[PDB]
Amino acid sequence: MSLQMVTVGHNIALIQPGFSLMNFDGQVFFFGQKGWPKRSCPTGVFHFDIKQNHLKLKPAIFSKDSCYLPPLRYPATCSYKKHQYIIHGGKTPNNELSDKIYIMSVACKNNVTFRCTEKDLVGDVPEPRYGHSIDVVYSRGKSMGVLFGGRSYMPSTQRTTEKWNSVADCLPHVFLIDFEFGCATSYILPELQDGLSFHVSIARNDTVYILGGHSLASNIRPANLYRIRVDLPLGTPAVNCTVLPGGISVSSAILTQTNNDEFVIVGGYQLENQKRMVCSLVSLIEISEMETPDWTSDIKHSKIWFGSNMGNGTIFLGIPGDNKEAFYFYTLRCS
DNA sequence: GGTTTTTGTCTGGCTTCACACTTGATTTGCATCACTGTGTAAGACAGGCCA
Repeated sequence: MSLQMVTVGHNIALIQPGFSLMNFDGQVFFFGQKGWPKRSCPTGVFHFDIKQNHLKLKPAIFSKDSCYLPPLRYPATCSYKKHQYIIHGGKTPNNELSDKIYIMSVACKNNVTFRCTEKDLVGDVPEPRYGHSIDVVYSRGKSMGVLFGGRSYMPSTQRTTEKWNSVADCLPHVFLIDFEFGCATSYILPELQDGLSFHVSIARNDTVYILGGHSLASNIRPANLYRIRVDLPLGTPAVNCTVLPGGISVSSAILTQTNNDEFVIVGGYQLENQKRMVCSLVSLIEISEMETPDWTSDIKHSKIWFGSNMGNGTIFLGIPGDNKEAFYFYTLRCS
């Protein structure tokens, strides 16, 4: 795992904490710019090209049948196999939380244009949230989305302008979501007692593993690991969760896929005052510590760090500038 | 209804200021001076995407 500094072009200001990267056919794209989209790029979606350790953001266009979704911070995203991306939730430039679901696909590639379609949701729609997970599980030749966790504003009855921005963890209900028709079913599980946000999520076959996270009520970053199995018979699905020992304690960690069936997670925040400098390896479930990479002193002495998974087993991370550039960016590679 | 208060009424002879008038040398009131540094926005100017 080698660390590499990156320089950025004129629109470095667009990058902010909560951004996302999506990988389409080896090409990387960036979503969730700071501010509302400007005339220079009306969609807010960018080709994310790092050539010779230099990052260029190039405007991407949407198809005629697309939504123009707002930039979103901390939405739950996953990849769905045409190959497409699922966006649910997030914060808007106006600080509203979106409950909507957007679906991204490559509509046309000339020398890329995207199709962005919103899927309406009925039934037990999850309250709009950020900092939550969504993945796709496969059971008996059927595909279903699993959504869990996060935080949101207070409900309209208790919300008050003096604490207008105050947040609480969402109730820890598992949500099954059929993307074709847009339906949602909520499952209360006895093993999931507390709320959780900014956790890590790993989906394999009919299972989703939940790692780390932060629970607001206790203000604990629990060192538990949860396995979630989903069976899809012809009738109503069945979901069963089990607690597993050996769970790491980390919030806002980043996750990437090395080779096949091996995942590595690079640090997040282990305590409010402390940062998780170590890295973990998950084999599909067993967790082993890895040799910590050659962090520079700037990374070591920063209080805040943020990043995203690029797709190619490589992480794109960023650190805040000195008091006297706004951000300094690095790329950490694996495999 | 009785039983309690507020607020007047009628005089004058009192006490305590304000005004009266002047002159001209002080004292106050008031608007102005000359002057730059700093914020602001009107307007040069650098710039990179796509044809």
